[PDB]
Amino acid sequence: YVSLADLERAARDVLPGEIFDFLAGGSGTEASLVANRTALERVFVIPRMLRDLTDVTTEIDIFGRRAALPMAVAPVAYQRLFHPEGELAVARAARDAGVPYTICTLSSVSLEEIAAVGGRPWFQLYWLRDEKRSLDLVRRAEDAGCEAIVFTVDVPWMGRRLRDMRNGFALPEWVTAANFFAPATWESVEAVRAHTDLPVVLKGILAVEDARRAVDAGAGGIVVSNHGGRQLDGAVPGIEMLGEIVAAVSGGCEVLVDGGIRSGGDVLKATALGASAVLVGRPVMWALAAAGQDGVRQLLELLAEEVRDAMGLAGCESVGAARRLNTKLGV
Amino acid sequence: YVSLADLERAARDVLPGEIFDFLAGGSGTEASLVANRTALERVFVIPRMLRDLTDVTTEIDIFGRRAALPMAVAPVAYQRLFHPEGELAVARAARDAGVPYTICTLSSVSLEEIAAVGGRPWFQLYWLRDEKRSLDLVRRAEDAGCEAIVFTVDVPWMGRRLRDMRNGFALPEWVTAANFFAPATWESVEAVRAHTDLPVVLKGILAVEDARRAVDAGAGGIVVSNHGGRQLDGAVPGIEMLGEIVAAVSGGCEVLVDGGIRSGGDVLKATALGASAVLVGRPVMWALAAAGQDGVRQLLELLAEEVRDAMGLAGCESVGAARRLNTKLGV
Amino acid sequence: YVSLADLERAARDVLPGEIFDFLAGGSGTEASLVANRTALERVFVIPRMLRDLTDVTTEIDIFGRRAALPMAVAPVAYQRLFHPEGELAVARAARDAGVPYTICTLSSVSLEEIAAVGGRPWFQLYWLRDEKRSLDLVRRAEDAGCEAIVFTVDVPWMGRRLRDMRNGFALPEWVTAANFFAPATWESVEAVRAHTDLPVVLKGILAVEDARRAVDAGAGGIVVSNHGGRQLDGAVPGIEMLGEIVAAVSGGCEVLVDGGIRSGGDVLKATALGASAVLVGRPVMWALAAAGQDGVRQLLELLAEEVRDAMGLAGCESVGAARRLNTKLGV
Amino acid sequence: YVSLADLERAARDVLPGEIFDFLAGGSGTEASLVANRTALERVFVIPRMLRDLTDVTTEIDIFGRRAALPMAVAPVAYQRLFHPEGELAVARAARDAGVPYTICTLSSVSLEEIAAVGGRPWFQLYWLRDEKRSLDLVRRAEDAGCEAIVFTVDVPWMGRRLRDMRNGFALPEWVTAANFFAPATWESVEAVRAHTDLPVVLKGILAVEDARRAVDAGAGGIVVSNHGGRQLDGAVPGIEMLGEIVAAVSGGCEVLVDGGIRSGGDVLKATALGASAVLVGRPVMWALAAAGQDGVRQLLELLAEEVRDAMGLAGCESVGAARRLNTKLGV
Ligand SMILES: Cc1cc2nc3c(=O)[nH]c(=O)nc-3n(C[C@H](O)[C@H](O)[C@H](O)COP(=O)(O)O)c2cc1C
Ligand SMILES: Cc1cc2nc3c(=O)[nH]c(=O)nc-3n(C[C@H](O)[C@H](O)[C@H](O)COP(=O)(O)O)c2cc1C
Ligand SMILES: Cc1cc2nc3c(=O)[nH]c(=O)nc-3n(C[C@H](O)[C@H](O)[C@H](O)COP(=O)(O)O)c2cc1C
Ligand SMILES: Cc1cc2nc3c(=O)[nH]c(=O)nc-3n(C[C@H](O)[C@H](O)[C@H](O)COP(=O)(O)O)c2cc1C
Ligand SMILES: O=C(O)[C@@H](O)C(F)(F)c1ccccc1
Ligand SMILES: O=C(O)[C@@H](O)C(F)(F)c1ccccc1
Ligand SMILES: O=C(O)[C@@H](O)C(F)(F)c1ccccc1
Ligand SMILES: O=C(O)[C@@H](O)C(F)(F)c1ccccc1
Repeated sequence: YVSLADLERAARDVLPGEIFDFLAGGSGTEASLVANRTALERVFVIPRMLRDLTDVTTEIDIFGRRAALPMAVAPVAYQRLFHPEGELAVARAARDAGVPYTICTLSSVSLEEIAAVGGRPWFQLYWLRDEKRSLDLVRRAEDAGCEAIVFTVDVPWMGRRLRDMRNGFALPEWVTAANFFAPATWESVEAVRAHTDLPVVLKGILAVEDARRAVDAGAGGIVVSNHGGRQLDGAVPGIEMLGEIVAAVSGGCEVLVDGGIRSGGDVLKATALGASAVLVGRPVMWALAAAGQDGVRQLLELLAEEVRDAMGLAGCESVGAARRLNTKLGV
Repeated sequence: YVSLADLERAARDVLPGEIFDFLAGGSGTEASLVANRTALERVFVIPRMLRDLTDVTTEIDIFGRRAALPMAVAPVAYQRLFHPEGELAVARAARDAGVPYTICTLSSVSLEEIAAVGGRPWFQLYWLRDEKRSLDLVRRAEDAGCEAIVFTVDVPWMGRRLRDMRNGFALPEWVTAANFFAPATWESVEAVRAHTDLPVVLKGILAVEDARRAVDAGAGGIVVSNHGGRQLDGAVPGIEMLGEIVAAVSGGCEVLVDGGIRSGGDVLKATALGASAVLVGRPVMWALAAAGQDGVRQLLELLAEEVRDAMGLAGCESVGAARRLNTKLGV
Repeated sequence: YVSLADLERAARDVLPGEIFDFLAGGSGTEASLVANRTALERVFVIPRMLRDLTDVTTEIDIFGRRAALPMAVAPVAYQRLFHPEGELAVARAARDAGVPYTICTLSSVSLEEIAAVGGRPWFQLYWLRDEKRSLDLVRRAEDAGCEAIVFTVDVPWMGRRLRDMRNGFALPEWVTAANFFAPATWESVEAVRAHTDLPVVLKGILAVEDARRAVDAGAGGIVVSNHGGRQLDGAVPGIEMLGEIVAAVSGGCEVLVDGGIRSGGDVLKATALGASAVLVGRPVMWALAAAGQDGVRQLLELLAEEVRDAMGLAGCESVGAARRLNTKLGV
Repeated sequence: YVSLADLERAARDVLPGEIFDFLAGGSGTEASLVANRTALERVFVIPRMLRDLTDVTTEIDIFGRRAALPMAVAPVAYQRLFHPEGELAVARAARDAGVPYTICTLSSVSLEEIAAVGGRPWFQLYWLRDEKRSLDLVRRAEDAGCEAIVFTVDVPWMGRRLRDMRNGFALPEWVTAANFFAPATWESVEAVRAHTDLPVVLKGILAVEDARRAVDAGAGGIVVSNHGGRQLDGAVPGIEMLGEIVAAVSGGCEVLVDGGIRSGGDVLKATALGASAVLVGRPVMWALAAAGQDGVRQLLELLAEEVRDAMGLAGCESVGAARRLNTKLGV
């Protein structure tokens, strides 16, 4: 594989159509899904030349841990849909690559089993029916060694997935929510923040004042995101809000972004717009479907090579230097 | 049906081509018809997160009545062209859905029969040869229980419908103007305003100063509209004038918009740009052609679900909150 | 024919390919040819409503004469290429329609014969080898009753017509320059201005300061034009310079525009951007090729109907009102 | 050949696919490769009329020598890949056309042999493992009569050429680096500047402050360039940075540009944006592949004719006048 696009083909070949559609699809007309890519393709980097590249490093420190790349694996529910080893395969490859892995509330392997793999696990929280059971998942995650709580805030309910509706898609009986819902509010965030010493990261922020409020609320990070175009159809891409959000929080929390990151060059664009790190979702599942743990390993090695390549070609010996790059929007 | 686009296909299958063309077409090169859709697709919403959604309501109060959605059925002439029950089928479904229905001057069932269905009927006025007969239609409408007069102001004459001209389209003899024309001016508006206690709504306003003058003239509302691209070919889409018009009237009248609204997400966009409500035209006729009253019921249920979905995903418990959303224009 | 596009098809059918290419083509990659259309399609009009349309008139006064439309037939060389009656057919139809006709220096019928048709003939000048012979053409034109000299200023030499080069196109022996070249300068303009009492109109102005200088030089008009994309490939469309040019000359001369005008709606756009009038080139030749004098008559009747339609739908009882319309650029 | 596009076809026919791909391709997704063309196509020139064109000249003085056009042949490695005479064929044609030829560090004929052809040779430097051997190439070039050192600064390493990777492309054994690498820094530039009296030209500058620093560092010129989209995928096109760079250096060095120049009109655009001259890469190799030295001669004659044509049509008797043209960005 010489690009991430190589893996999507392989995944399309092996996966049942309705499962590929569950993975690929978005809500409504998929306007926001498409816009995530459009928006990245309009960004051009202004590279710097003639700088010292003797020790280029793609490493970052985030939420108290070194990561090998400014990247984590996005939360993706029910990974056994894509390969029999599901979350274990992905978590093992992420660990070996030095990349944080986000364990889902709706994981198809229990969070404790996935955490036992080691590495840098984060835990993604969906708010439950009750504060006490929500906080129990959080406590489980913390007890198991997860190092951040990624509280997803853009799913008061699931968006309208028309591919799933037309396919009559349902979870096969051989996939379960192995850790076993209500709309979250700012009160829910405070309940979580008070219940853990772990950094709380709010995933799904797009409005500048919600980013500001996240910092005021004690969040250690946010993910600027429209949930891969799966939630509000017509939601602005995170990448188009990122610069304004980074300016507004002025270093008060980590600012991650996701949606359509498909190469090391895309990681560089995100960094140049001010992101601390990116999440990558669908491509990690393509790699998992295509070739299991080894597939995910190959994807992460490819991404690592592309990130180093893009950084050096842009004159950046560190991710902090890449954040100081300027950009120019094209057509 | 999981989207409005499902219904257009069914309508295309059942309707005679020249009738489908009468419905689908625009004037001239159909530049304004296409631009209505382009313009909506360029609008992205910036959703808010973590707000209280315990009692999301899509209801609005407009022209003295509660409506179930920020939506009314647009005036569409000669609905028996599309189904034998014509206006009665549509009016019944609108009533049952809690949506206002606009009875046309050129209705193929008399305005009194359609009003007898109940619900929230509005009446759309085309200015006639003479002030006295124009005012008679208005008086008929008011006597029959219509609750607003939608005075169409962008048809001094009918636009050049090239599909109709190439098809040699004419009303079949089995369709008549069951209520049975000159250019309207501001004097005509005043004649109507003086003749009724009902709110007068000027449909087809695009210039900011015409919106201002509408308020000065005593209009209770305007519809920002290029008549679905059927009148001036090259007229700006209403959605591209809406924000500027809403700012200029500064609460002095209701500001509705139409043209290309095809989903609950589109309703949300219109609301976020400042609209009080939208009108929906062609899709209601697709539903009527495809499946009569039941078809229109299904369309309105779908739209209601999509509007509630979009509002909640955008953090809006009410339509007023949706009007306070920000937007960002894309490419 | 219900549109100008109807006629192009007919012309394509009847004309030898190399002659159709001579007519349709532009210079270089035809970037400017295409951009003339792109640019018009991006312009949207903001129509006014509810104005008095009791006596809508499309007439204008220009260069001392009433014209039936804000339009003239552009200079097009060698019209016998397209029909045996050539310039006589076009001039007769223009006369009957009340539209000025521009007689070319490179006409295939002598300027005196074409002037004898009557109507409102203008004369287009290409600067010759010598001042004295140039001025002789001007004097011939004036003696024959031409009412303006349209001095073409964007052809120091003919552009690179790659269609013509690939076709090995040459004038057939049955077409001649019946009135029988060096780069023109501002000195040439002054020589012409001093030699005639007729208004001198500079055709091919695109730079704002060249428009200003044209007024200073005593021009009665300019045509803002990139010569239909036939001269500099990459020249900005006239329609994209028009508003800035109209503002800069501030009523000091008539400002016409051409390039891609293909409907009455396009005439309205040009007027709303500030043009006094438009020229129309290729469509008049399509009509000539398709059906001779009668074809040109039909085209001009169609354009007249479309101009009246567009004006009234936009709330304009006169061309001066249409010049006060606002516009909004789309995508 | 009536355009540069004629030659690409011929080259595609004759060259082995993997060699055509080596020539045509870019890095990554080829976003920057495509953007070079997009960016040029969006630029429109505002031509001037009625100026004296009695002695139009396309000549410029640059780096102490007259050149026949504001153009040089870009450095392209390993030209024997495209024709058996390789660099000798191209250098001979460039000499005969009065165009500088850039001899590459990775030339497939020795720099001394190519310099012996005569003409105006420049020498392109890739920084080597060691300062002393780097400076030896520079000294060789100067001894052999090269008149500028074009130090390529955007290749700390070669970009990711996915076409080459998928083709498994490697140099055939019949092509060698006949003159026989580490990342260059500003220290390397100073080492070169101190080692030669020749002007040093930094090729691959895109950031405005790198252009400023180039002048401060004693560079005689820069080439604003993204290396033909072959280095950082997502790097902004040089043509989109050119105007800002020209303003920032304020005459302190020559500012060249390359990337996608494919006609005399493109040369005019570059000049109007402020370039001193352009480089042309791939088209020169198309001509070489198609027809050897004679092919390159034909290409340069065509470009010369197109440049003269574009300049005169734009009212420019000199390249300095063309630099004073205004432009307008289109869609
Ligand atoms: C199949 C699938 C399942 C997902 N499940 C979750 C989830 O359980 N929790 C969550 O916060 N995001 C979930 N996401 C959203 C991703 O974390 C991410 O925001 C999105 O995929 C955008 O990134 P991408 O374009 O790289 O896929 C899911 C996305 C996909 C495609
Ligand atoms: C077939 C058809 C008939 C219409 N008849 C009327 C009419 O009688 N009066 C009126 O004011 N608008 C009329 N309209 C315009 C609509 O009210 C509305 O402005 C337009 O269709 C744009 O909305 P849409 O894109 O949702 O169809 C008609 C539209 C269509 C398509
Ligand atoms: C076949 C042809 C011949 C033309 N001959 C002349 C000419 O002799 N003199 C002139 O000033 N313009 C000439 N023009 C330019 C036109 O007057 C006009 O500027 C151009 O066609 C743009 O208008 P259009 O898009 O309506 O064709 C010619 C154009 C065409 C297509
Ligand atoms: C096959 C090929 C080889 C090249 N080799 C070199 C090189 O050795 N040194 C260099 O500075 N640029 C090299 N370049 C870049 C060119 O000098 C130039 O920047 C680029 O091709 C953009 O111009 P174009 O679009 O006219 O090809 C090469 C380009 C190509 C296509
Ligand atoms: O985007 C997703 O699929 C998840 O975030 C979800 F939580 F919304 C979800 C999980 C499982 C099935 C449908 C939606
Ligand atoms: O857009 C429409 O079709 C109506 O608004 C109309 F009034 F213009 C009309 C009604 C019937 C036939 C043609 C136009
Ligand atoms: O655009 C044109 O064809 C004319 O304006 C011309 F004068 F340039 C010309 C006339 C006849 C043949 C080629 C060009
Ligand atoms: O763009 C290029 O091909 C050259 O500039 C290069 F130096 F990068 C190079 C030369 C030979 C093989 C691969 C890259």
